[PDB]
Amino acid sequence: HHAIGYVWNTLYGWVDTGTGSLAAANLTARMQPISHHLAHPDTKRRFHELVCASGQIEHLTPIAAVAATDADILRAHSAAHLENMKRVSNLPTGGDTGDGITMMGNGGLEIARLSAGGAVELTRRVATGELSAGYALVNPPGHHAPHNAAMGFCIFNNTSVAAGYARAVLGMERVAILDWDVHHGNGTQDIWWNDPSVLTISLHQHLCFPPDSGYSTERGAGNGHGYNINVPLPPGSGNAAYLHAMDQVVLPALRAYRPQLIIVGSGFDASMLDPLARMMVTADGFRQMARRTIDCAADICDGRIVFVQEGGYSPHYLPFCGLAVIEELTGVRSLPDPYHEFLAGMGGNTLLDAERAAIEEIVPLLADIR
Amino acid sequence: HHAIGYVWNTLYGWVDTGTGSLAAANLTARMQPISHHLAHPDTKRRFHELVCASGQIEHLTPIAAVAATDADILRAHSAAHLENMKRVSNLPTGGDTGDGITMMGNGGLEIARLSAGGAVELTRRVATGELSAGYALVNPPGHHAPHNAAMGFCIFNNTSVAAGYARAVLGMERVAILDWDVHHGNGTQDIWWNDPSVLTISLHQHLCFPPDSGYSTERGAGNGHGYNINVPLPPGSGNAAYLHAMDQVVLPALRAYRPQLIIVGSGFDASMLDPLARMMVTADGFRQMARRTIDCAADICDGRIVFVQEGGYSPHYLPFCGLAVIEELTGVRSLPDPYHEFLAGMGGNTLLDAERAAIEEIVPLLADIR
Amino acid sequence: HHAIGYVWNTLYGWVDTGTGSLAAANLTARMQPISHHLAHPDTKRRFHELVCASGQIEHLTPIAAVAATDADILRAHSAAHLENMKRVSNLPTGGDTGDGITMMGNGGLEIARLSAGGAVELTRRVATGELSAGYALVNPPGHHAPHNAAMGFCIFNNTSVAAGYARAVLGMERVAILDWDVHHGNGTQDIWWNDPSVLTISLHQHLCFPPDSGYSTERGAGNGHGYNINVPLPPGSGNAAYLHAMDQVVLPALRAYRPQLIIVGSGFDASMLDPLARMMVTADGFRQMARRTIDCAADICDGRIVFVQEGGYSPHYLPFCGLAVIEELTGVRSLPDPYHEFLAGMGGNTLLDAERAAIEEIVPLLADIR
Amino acid sequence: HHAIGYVWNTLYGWVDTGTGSLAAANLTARMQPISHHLAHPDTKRRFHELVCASGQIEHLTPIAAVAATDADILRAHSAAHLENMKRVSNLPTGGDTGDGITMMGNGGLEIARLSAGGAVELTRRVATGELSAGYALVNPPGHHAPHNAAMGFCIFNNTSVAAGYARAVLGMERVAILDWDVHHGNGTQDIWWNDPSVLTISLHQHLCFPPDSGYSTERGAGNGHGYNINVPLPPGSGNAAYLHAMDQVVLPALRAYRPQLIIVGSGFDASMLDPLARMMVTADGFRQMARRTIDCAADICDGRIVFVQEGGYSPHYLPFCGLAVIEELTGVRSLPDPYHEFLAGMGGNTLLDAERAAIEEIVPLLADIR
Ligand SMILES: Cc1nn(C)c(C)c1/N=N/c1ccc(/C=C/C(=O)NO)cc1
Ligand SMILES: Cc1nn(C)c(C)c1/N=N/c1ccc(/C=C/C(=O)NO)cc1
Ligand SMILES: Cc1nn(C)c(C)c1/N=N/c1ccc(/C=C/C(=O)NO)cc1
Ligand SMILES: Cc1nn(C)c(C)c1/N=N/c1ccc(/C=C/C(=O)NO)cc1
Ligand SMILES: [K+]
Ligand SMILES: [K+]
Ligand SMILES: [K+]
Ligand SMILES: [K+]
Ligand SMILES: [K+]
Ligand SMILES: [K+]
Ligand SMILES: [K+]
Ligand SMILES: [K+]
Ligand SMILES: [Zn+2]
Ligand SMILES: [Zn+2]
Ligand SMILES: [Zn+2]
Ligand SMILES: [Zn+2]
Repeated sequence: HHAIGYVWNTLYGWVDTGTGSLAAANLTARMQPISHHLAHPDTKRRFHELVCASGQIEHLTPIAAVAATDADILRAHSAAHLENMKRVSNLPTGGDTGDGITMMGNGGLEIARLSAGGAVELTRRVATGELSAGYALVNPPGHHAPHNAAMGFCIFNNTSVAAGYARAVLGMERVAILDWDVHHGNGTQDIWWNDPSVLTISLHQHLCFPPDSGYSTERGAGNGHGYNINVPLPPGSGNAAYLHAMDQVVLPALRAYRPQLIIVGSGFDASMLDPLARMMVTADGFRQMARRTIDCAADICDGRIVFVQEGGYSPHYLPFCGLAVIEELTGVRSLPDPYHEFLAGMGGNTLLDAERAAIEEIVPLLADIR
Repeated sequence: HHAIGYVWNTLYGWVDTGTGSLAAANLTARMQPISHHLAHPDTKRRFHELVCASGQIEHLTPIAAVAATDADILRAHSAAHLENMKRVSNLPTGGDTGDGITMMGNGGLEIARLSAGGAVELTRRVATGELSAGYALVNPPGHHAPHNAAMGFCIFNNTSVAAGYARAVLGMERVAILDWDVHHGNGTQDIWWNDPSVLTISLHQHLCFPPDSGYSTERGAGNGHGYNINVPLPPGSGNAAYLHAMDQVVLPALRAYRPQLIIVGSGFDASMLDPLARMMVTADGFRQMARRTIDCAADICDGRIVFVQEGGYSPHYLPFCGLAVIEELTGVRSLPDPYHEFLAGMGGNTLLDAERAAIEEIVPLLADIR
Repeated sequence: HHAIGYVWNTLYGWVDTGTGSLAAANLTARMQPISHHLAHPDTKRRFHELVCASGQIEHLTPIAAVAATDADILRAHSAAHLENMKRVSNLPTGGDTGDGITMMGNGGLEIARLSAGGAVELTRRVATGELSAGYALVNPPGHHAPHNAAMGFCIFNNTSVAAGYARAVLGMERVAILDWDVHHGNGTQDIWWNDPSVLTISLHQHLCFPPDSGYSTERGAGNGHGYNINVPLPPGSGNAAYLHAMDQVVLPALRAYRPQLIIVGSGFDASMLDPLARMMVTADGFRQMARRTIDCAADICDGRIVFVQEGGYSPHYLPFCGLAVIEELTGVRSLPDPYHEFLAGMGGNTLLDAERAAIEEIVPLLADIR
Repeated sequence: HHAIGYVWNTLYGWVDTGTGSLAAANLTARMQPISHHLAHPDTKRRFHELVCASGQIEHLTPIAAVAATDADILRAHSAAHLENMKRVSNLPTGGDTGDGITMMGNGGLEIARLSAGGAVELTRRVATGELSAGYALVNPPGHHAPHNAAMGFCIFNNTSVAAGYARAVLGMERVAILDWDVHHGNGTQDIWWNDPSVLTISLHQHLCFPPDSGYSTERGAGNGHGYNINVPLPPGSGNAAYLHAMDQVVLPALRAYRPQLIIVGSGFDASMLDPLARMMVTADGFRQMARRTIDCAADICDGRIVFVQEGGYSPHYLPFCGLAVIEELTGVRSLPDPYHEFLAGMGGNTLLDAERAAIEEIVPLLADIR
């Protein structure tokens, strides 16, 4: 069976990231206002528009997002957090979600629900066999939000809401979340820390964000011990490092675990041109990562694979990274990466000793995935 | 003596970088138009506005840019190149300067002259002793433009026009250009390739831009052999690498050479948040680099040091990198880097073996600087 | 029958309006570059996104644009004009279409075809009875482009291509084009000047654009004499003037003519907040204009009415003006105009003597519509 | 004597107008966020940059803004209002100043002081005879702010702070404020309502903003009765109406009153391309208005005239309207209005009966100015 779901909702493009760069604009600090916050929604909107203008949309089955219910959110998060998000969204303007950085407008909860709900909807339709696989191009992102908070531009942990749904509603015994956003998926790690029924894997730049998080020694606890896998990589890591990590750690971990569904936290902030990390992945790197993961799903869980958008901050280049992943799902490879030659000469295509050793640190942990 | 020159001209902020991201927008390639090209002038304008709003401007002596004459430009470039820039600027709209990327509007030559002329003016006033040092916050940048072309957003090689002026007009026997823009200063290298009277030093990310350029083996030719020094560094290099390069190579090179004037090609594209390179320098790193270089000038050439803006593409963070350099010139350290704590945990502050070895490759070349 | 067609194509939002305000940026004239040209595609894209986010899209039947063929374009335009547009679009960076203002990128002809083609495809589906009515939210606009040229941001005359198709392909004897864009539809007037089989009506601000065009004395020629109707209105005209014009001139003209299809050139540049005209129409005014025209179509041509987007330059307010028209097509009135109270106190709601007299100048021309 | 003062402060360009269009962005109302609020500071910054790039700055004497003190503000406003602005600015992310529209960031009071202070500092230097006249290009604007509130984007009433200073500190008996911003100067009217020592004149579009304000019957009270003059004009009024108003009402009022200083509230929102009003004034119209008013000052108060920026919302055209006024102060007429021919054919250059009659309503009030 072949039918590829695609979720975009207009409101994903309407997320109000404010007038600051990262934190808010700040006169006393002389942080001048700017039109486009680093996380501004235009970056992901440009990905969507390229999906359409490239003609990939003709090969996709558009899937409507359905708002995550309170019950949906509560499988990933605390009632206190949900209540707090209702509270801040109910406030006449809106407010600070808690961390002095992640902000939500009046009614911004509507978009957070549609983002988590997009992941849930696609998960449902893939799990049932209506669809063979899909891509949920959601916004706001999810992977930093732990059980009890919003964090790092993330209100709810979209992939964990989807996993929680696959577990509780669809009765899946084993789900895997593979997160290749360049930042550590600390939220996802936190949510499933004590839980072996969701294998949580994060490839990331070591200590990029959050600080003091994502070490290889963070392995879960209790019955969940061994079912969280962090793959911290050095700044400057490129396609060779990322593919070595896939071949040596990620794919073996998935094969050992035998998930019934694979959810990919699909960020493109590891790209060669991203401002918010120092990695060197190209569109062709993301293509190969996607191909490998989709083929793994075909081998072990009847092709059941759901990509969910996480971060990525190059409005110029992210659309082509994203499109490459979409093309691997559809099998219609109809547009070149126009940056390919320009970026290919910059490097990242040789596995450096330091990169190899960082990856090899994780291989002995594979034996504890029962 | 203490009086610090500062050059900003309104037109530096009016450079038309077009509607593309890097190359032009391109419908057949599905490269969607965007408001801010990567090189858009707002990044450097925000630096200027911070110089003003921080109160640093009160400690600076504002210096008017004076348009570089044909004679000024001809000390760095060919008559053919100048003529070609007149031609493309004279064209009813403007056009492609030659490389399919570096574009100039009708009348855009006016800004190119004022940019090179800003560097010249400041060089004159520092060399005479009217000023002790300065910063020319110019735009468009210069260091990629070789003798016979425009390249990499550079129309004229501003620091080489300034050096050419110090040589031919002021009669200096020895000038040094230290380029710490993250990209290789191939233009500057080309211009002075056969010439020992201008020592050309470039610290850069190896093969970032241009491709196949900036190797340690590129050392000049003829009488100039030994008077070009490339310090290619690996992606991910941070403050520890950059300061080791300063201490082991740059400062010893300058001391060996005994220039009568130091010109710094001062880019901030090595910053932790730059999209166009993969380096990890913070505002505090640039501060220490500037402090070291200014102190070296004080020791060897009566404090005669002229900073000239090159690249840097983070409108968020570049202003604070720049301000740190301005503060080292003025000695008035009145504003924190508000990103300091956020970026300090990401790393780059330990000298990695690979970084150390890349730097040590250049140390044996120091003996050939007579 | 009730089924409402809606045409949006991603590329409508990708039209490259450049870096100028109206004409190009110009250094010698000191016209500083700006991110958003007055005609920037975001204004119409925001209308589309509101159609979606409001939930109106759920009550619409989305219709794919199909590229206008050469044969389609030739029913409205000269082979020389078509050839010239192919030429300018084929040029490496595109070029000037002829008038020193209307520019097209490399491949920009693709968007011009999809814009005219969107109008054609909706016309076909309404005429055939598949749909009862629709709105083609196209870009670039059309009504300034006469038979032999591009003009006023218009490459092809979309409504005249659609009328030409209804005439030649669908065999309609009588088609009406009602143009309420605030600028004179000089292109449409020119194309059908000698032709009584397309009644052309233009309500506009007198002499707003083009200059020296849109006088009441411009009435067609030969067999077409009496089948062009200009309704020039004074600056400051609001809802009362526009509705008086509809009731006294427009609707009687349509009833006299008995078209088999009504095409509306639907601009919103007559809005209270438009920079490019001085009129005072509110979303409620456009609503009433749309209601009247749709009801007229129901009375005289079996409800066959096709709206085709023309101008409008308020990204803030145009979406609400547009949405009001969409709501009158769907009959689902689910969102208020949030500017209603703010704009309603500004006036325009009383028929001034000068406005009344301007309208009454046209009423004696109604008797010559046979 | 001839020396023309000019006030620009970097922070005038840093006013955070937020992410809405006019009111804040609003998800439930489906008011999508936008990069440039209507009142965004770029419009005035572009005027400043044109003053520089045109070379007018070379003929001006740059004057540093000095922050308005509490004592300065209290000559125009209540202690409650000042205290409230301190409060809202002291709040962690700032807040709503009272009217649900006029917002101020944390520390935004700094800019409000520098704006009122810029007007004061220029007034001082002109009154004292150091300067003959000047232009204070301030932001935020002032004329809507009455004694006890912020309103219509205005935190403090800059011209009334300057008048209060001329009265109390410089001991002037009679000051005139002439406000040609297109909106009614209700704040200024309120502040001096009972006071004959400040003649307050407002030319505006009738009922544009505020609603139900600016009628000819609003004439002051007590000893101030007859010393407030409103000239409400109809939508569509252009150069002919504005110049007739100057010749019939404004200039005679000033001659009758014999002020010792004229302060002009200089908005350009009456321009032909402004989104926030429906008037037809061109740069040449503003030029003639400025020429007349400066010549009047020369005749009656030793040339003592201070222009203070109010509104204006066309980033495209406002700079040229502003430059024309600057050119009349300097007497150096070195740049054309590049929109002149394009806008001159649109009209406004004939005095319509309705415009004439609106103006003539005010002429009998001239006899009560003693
Ligand atoms: C802390 C802190 N303090 N300040 C002052 C600032 C400006 C801080 N940055 N927070 C950040 C910055 C970036 C991210 C990116 C997340 C992502 O891409 N996820 O996948 C998250 C949080
Ligand atoms: C080649 C090529 N081909 N294409 C298609 C593209 C998009 C190309 N990029 N060119 C570039 C890109 C970046 C720079 C930065 C320079 C700098 O920061 N200097 O200090 C220069 C040239
Ligand atoms: C001519 C000319 N010459 N110059 C110098 C300039 C600045 C010119 N304006 N061109 C324009 C300006 C506006 C429109 C609006 C069209 C619309 O809304 N259509 O319905 C069209 C052409
Ligand atoms: C009230 C209100 N309510 N609502 C709902 C809205 C959208 C409101 N507009 N406020 C405004 C709108 C424009 C101005 C222009 C001022 C200027 O040019 N000064 O000279 C001031 C206030
Ligand atoms: K787990
Ligand atoms: K990750
Ligand atoms: K050399
Ligand atoms: K360099
Ligand atoms: K006709
Ligand atoms: K019209
Ligand atoms: K008064
Ligand atoms: K006024
Ligand atoms: Zn991320
Ligand atoms: Zn660079
Ligand atoms: Zn129009
Ligand atoms: Zn105003």
